[PDB]
Amino acid sequence: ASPFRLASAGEISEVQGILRTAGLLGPEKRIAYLGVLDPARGAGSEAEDRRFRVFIHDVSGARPQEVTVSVTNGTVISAVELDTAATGELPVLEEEFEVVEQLLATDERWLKALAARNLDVSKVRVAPLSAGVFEYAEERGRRILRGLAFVQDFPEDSAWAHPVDGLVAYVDVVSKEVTRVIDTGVFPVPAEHGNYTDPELTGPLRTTQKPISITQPEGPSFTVTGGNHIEWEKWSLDVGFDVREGVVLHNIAFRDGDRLRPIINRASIAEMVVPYGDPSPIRSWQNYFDTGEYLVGQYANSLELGCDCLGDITYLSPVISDAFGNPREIRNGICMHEEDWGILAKHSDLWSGINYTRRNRRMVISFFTTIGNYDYGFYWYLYLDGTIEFEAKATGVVFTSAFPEGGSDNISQLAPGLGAPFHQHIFSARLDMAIDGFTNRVEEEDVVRQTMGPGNERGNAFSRKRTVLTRESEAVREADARTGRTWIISNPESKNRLNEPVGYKLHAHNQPTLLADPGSSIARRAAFATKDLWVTRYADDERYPTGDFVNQHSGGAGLPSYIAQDRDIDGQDIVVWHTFGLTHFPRVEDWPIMPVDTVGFKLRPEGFFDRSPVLDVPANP
Amino acid sequence: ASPFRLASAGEISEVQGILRTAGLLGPEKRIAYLGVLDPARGAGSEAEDRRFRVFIHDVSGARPQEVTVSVTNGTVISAVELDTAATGELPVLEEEFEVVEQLLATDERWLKALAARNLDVSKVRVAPLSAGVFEYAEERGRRILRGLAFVQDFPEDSAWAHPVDGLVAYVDVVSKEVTRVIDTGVFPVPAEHGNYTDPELTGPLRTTQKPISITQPEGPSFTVTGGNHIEWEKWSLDVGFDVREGVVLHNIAFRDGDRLRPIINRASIAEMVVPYGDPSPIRSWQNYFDTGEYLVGQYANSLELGCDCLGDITYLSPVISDAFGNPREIRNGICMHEEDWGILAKHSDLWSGINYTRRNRRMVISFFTTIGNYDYGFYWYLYLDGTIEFEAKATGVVFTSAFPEGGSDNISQLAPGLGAPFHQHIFSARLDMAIDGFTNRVEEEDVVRQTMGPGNERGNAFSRKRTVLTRESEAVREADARTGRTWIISNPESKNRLNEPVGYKLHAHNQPTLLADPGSSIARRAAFATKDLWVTRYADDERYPTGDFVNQHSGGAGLPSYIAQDRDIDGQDIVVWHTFGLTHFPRVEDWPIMPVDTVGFKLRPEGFFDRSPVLDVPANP
Ligand SMILES: [Cu+2]
Ligand SMILES: [Cu+2]
Ligand code: NA
Ligand code: NA
Repeated sequence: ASPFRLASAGEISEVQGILRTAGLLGPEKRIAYLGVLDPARGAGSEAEDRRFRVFIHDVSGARPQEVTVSVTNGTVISAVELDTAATGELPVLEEEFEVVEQLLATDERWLKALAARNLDVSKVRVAPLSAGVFEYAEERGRRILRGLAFVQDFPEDSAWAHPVDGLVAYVDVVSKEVTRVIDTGVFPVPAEHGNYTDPELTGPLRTTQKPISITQPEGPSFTVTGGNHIEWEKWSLDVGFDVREGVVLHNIAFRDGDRLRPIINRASIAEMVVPYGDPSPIRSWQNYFDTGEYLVGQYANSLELGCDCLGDITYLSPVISDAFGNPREIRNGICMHEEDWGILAKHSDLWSGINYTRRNRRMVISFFTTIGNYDYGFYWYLYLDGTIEFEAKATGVVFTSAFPEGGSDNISQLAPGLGAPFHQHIFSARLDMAIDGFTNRVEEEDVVRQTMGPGNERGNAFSRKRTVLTRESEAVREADARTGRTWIISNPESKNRLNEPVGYKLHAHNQPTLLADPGSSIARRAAFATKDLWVTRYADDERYPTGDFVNQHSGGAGLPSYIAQDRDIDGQDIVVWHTFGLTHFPRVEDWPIMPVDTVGFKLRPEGFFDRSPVLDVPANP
Repeated sequence: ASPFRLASAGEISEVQGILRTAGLLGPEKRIAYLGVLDPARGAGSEAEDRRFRVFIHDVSGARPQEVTVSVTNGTVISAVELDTAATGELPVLEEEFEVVEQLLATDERWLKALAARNLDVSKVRVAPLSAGVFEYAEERGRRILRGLAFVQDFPEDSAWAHPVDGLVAYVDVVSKEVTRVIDTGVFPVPAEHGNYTDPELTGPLRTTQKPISITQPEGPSFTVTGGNHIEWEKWSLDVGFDVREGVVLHNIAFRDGDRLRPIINRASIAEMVVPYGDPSPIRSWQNYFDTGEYLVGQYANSLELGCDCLGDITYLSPVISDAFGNPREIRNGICMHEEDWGILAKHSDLWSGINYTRRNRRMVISFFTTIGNYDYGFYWYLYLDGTIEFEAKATGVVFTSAFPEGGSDNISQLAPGLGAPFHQHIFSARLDMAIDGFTNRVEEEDVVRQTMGPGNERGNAFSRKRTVLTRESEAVREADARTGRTWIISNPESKNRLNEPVGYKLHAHNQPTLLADPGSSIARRAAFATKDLWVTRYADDERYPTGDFVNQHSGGAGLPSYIAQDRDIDGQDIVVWHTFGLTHFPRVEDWPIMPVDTVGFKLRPEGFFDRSPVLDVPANP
């Protein structure tokens, strides 16, 4: 069967068994990451070796281990002890989140700070947040979470409406010690509630919305075979799932007549970073890498039919490992369906008398994740005409603070006394390209303005220019919306019928990239987010733009170290890393629950096909 | 009844009668433009005076006239003779398009050019195109069209596949004279056909697409009263139609509790320009202003249910005048429906245990127009959360040329010997703002990066800055995607509950603007297209960014002359003019019929509301 098939409960139980038998999974051990490894480049002699990569944490303080396991042969391949003070800590465990509030509740410094605010400790929730790397030398080599407090007036109250500003604590979650409690002063706790299901806030619900029924009376046009292989309207792909990256698309290819033509070997969101722009000591450390530090797949929602996914939905229910190696199913974690997408092509020709209209549609593959106050949707779209699009949907409840009485240059006021610090949500798409095969190159395409003069006497001409990126050292590129800058991924050895190299064009949204000072800690750890486009030469171990162990790593790992190798990328197996993000200055309308905002990118064919690939679409029924 | 109601067949017949009785519409006269005038600013003492503006052409060569007519009182208000050599020619008449091919067919120079190419004149179609203003002094004061030739091998053949390059003719359509025929040389006529309904090209049609049924079992959630007044999900607006601008939105307002709050007084696409970037003498003159020169509303398609508009559709059938003053109905010219739009807001809260999901939807108002080879869709979207969005969809058949044998820097090759010149499609949105009333101002908002240092020791802070545009002379603005530049329209005298001015934010796509040399003819006539944003003080006669008479006008009219008045726009009745466009380097995939590409803009509330306006949306049925 397919080596790209989803992990099954049996494979995960068998990994647990192999590890136990090898002496690697005793009672002090916890699995912080488990995922299948992709087949090797040809080296994997077809056959089949289902290999799994495991990060094992030790709750007694011993060194963690990276282990690779073969479940086909039931053996441990390698087990390396990690020096986390050098190469970074493991991802946060779910059980460590719950520990922060409990420890703080019995710490004299925390209780004193709460008493000075006349707050009941049984009503104070603590958001446990990743720690980053700053000036505290005692944290190097230690698993640290930081806590910010919110008041919950009653169990169904939205705590985010009641931030306790001026207060932050740092917690060692392995030795279970409170290392620091910082109290810069008392701020009023905002009193208005933010309960968006309370009739007192919502008013009477609308009665004016009539139903929209979307049905497919003959079922959907896509087929699913082998659990996760999709065929739809000439597209072919495998839908993977990884506890860290979430949904991963493999082997995206398009059937152009008789031949299956590869386009993208692997597509994923390989990292995301959420940096905050509030210089207050209470929050100036606040950054999370939701993918690399928390593992966004682990927090995927079960998606409800008619609510989260409307229409004729096919579901995938991926299996991940819990902290002890037992399989855990995310029921209805992935939604797949096709959607009408308006007009595809249209022309009414006067001379021929032919009127022609065809409708477009797209395949949708999506999942949603929730981490704390944030909710992120990840949407991959495939269109009839060969376009591939990614869209992130950001929603949830904004992270709050007090609003200072004299105003602020870095915080929005949402309600009396209630602030929302400025922040970004930045994503890194990793696109292991395979445009008609693995010999690919990237060109930067700019519009070129021409001057009125000889050969252009009316001053109307304009053109474009393409610059080939030949080595990694020249392949760190910035957007330029004003010159219409795009990037083309082409195959110099595969030509269309016009004898031009086949290609795909990447259209970015040209949003601002990382705003932090280039000397900041976050600029070093999130270096990928400072540029719009990176191209690297493929390597099996270069998976994430931040490195493998993002939690509490000092920085520089990942992309800036990969590109220092200065490898040849001109007609080679290459990987495109695209940074794109939202800059969020929260508005009153984002409160008390925020409407979705979106960002993404798209790839459109650029002389990939010999003519329009949608000539054979029939007239609408 | 509403003074914003659509013109009726009776009103148009009555305009015809008034003009006839006044001696203004005899047999030598033709109506080149007819449209209702909007109610005056308060000055219109409610009551009702339905006034119509008429451009009357004279086919005997006498001077044309601008006439304003009151159909309520059955009188002519004013009739002015136009000096078209000074102020521009009238819009092209449909009957003048048909004249170009007929005249050329009996001209010895044209027949000689066709004979030298072994072409049969009965198979040569001539695209009649607007002329612009260049070096030919004989054209000043004359109605000129230029013709480019295409070969049609048989009546149902797509002529666009067979351009006759090296040949162009100029025609005086009033005296019916061929002024010039230019033959720069013989080019092979591309032989491959481009017939996208021919089974030989399409192959067997797909059988894999299963139906998508979109129904509203209880009917739609919007109501239509008075012919064209829409109420939908707290939105209120009137849908107008103008033969020049096409669909016009009036009185866009949102019901926020008890009060109806204005947002936009009038929204339209007030001009569009399609400049070509090929420096060949055969085409370097090629620019059209489809709105101002051709009148895009006049060429609106009748939209077929299930093909052009899918779902539960409500139709409007606008009435326009033909060239003699008879009413002509565009049946099913406007489609209106609501569409599901995925998730609106979502949060699963761990501390409260509440899981919350709400679905979004949008109201869609659209029309399609066809001029020659081009087909343009105009889409206005209203969303539950207060967002307003415009989207243009460009499709049709690309305008073609020969592909030169040595290559070209300004033309794409689509097929053997077949070129497609580079061009842009640029739109001007005119937004007569009324944010909570008519005292509005515009601010330019830029992201501000901050340096690591005192008060920002971790180097994470970032902020933003808003610059008020106080006079027209400072209100010609350029995009800056890198600093996240947007524009806020606010009402300094209307505050939200946080005592901040209410506002709306304009989010542009930041595509390139007009690429032509600033000294070119098109840069002067399409000056609006050289900048992303203009703000003017409202005036009843400042309707179009190019002026009233765009056909063969020398330039400088419209926006650059309006803003020279340097009026106060700080808390005044203002109008926002946003330029946005597509730069089209045609691809092989655009041939032989092109998939839709899109561009547009959106406005999102920015502290307009006191909290999220969609708290009262119910859970999905
Ligand atoms: Cu945000
Ligand atoms: Cu185009
Ligand atoms: Na690759
Ligand atoms: Na206004």
